[PDB]
Amino acid sequence: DEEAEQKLFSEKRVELLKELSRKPDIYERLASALAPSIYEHEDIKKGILLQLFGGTRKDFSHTGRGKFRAEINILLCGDPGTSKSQLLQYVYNLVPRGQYTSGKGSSAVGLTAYVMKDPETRQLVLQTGALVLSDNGICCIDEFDKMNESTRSVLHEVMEQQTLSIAKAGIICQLNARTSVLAAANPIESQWNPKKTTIENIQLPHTLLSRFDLIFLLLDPQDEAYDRRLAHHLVALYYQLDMAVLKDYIAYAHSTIMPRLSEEASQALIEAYVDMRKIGSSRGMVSAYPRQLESLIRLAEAHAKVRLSNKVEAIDVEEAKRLHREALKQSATDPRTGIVDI
DNA sequence: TTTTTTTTTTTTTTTTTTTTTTTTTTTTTTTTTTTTTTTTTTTTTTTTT
Ligand SMILES: Nc1ncnc2c1ncn2[C@@H]1O[C@H](COP(=O)(O)OP(=O)(O)OP(=O)(O)O)[C@@H](O)[C@H]1O
Ligand SMILES: [Mg+2]
Repeated sequence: DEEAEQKLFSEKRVELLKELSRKPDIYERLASALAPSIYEHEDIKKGILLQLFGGTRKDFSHTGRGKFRAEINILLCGDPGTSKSQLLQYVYNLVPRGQYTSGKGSSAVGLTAYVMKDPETRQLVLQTGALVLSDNGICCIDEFDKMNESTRSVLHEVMEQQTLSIAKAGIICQLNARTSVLAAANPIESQWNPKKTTIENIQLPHTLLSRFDLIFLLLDPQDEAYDRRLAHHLVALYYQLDMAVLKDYIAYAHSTIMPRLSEEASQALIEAYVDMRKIGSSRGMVSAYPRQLESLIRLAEAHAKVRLSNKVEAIDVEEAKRLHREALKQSATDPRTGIVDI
């Protein structure tokens, strides 16, 4: 409601925001402004920034196609203690219209909708669940893996078609569920073991993994230098970019910027999809489907929107590719087996 | 012994019927009683030779 309000920014504010957008590293600054208390998960924070910006809403209505999902769905898969729940908590406490779900505490009808009897009118009324209450926001699903397939099938239609068709006893409709999904999950065996391939170790239905457009592998390097740096950050946390500018920057980008693909961006996307499909066709890697091309499109549009660009260019597609590869650690992945360490 | 579908099964109600309980409610005649008449049976002041 605020972002749609025409006089939300003074001219001074708009000029300051545009001056920020001209900075070479506005992307990194805005990403680093997120979850400032979390130590160097720069790629996860960039992905979450892109999720907060989101892709370009499109009207495919005259194409027979249906509704295209402009939302970015991120999955954080990693061994415990790596601060996934802290990131989900930060996004939960930062966005309007968000929901937090964890594990077995949610059901399928508790995420979609159900009938209760309003105890002020003595009338049965329909109540929405977590996935509809975040219809234009982010639903944070924690312990994604410790969550039974009954309720995780509900996510398929939400993540593909942004709608929630319910055909119950009397009530038939299509609730809107245009949510972004930020999911955090543990590997099978709750700890990444290096003897198993990525697919064997994430252990999610392979159709469901294609719905996420970033899978960040939050793996622990047995690295002593990182141990020391993280230890200093955490201990320093026991004794001692603005937000308002970030807030207004994102609001301005949502209001005014509608990135459109340029011809050379189009070509970059074609090449990127073909290459990524060659790469992911290996043994136990997360494969690429035509849905990952749209993942790239969404990420590129979001990145162009970070620049206040209004035009998607090769740099946006390049950053989409890079983010997609860094998540999943595809540089550390051989085309035969799992990964090792960075 | 990790994952997974029938099975209830306790909890929300809703229906829903059958049964017991609840809620509502002045007018109209009649009759005794008192206070009057009214015909009749006395009875108490009138007068005569
Ligand atoms: N890189 C990091 N930056 C900041 N804090 C961290 C980092 N890694 C770990 N921590 C701290 O360690 C704790 C990790 O717990 P958290 O719930 O965030 O992890 P998690 O990934 O959800 O674990 P699990 O997979 O078991 O759910 C948090 O208190 C967090 O503050
Ligand atoms: Mg957690």
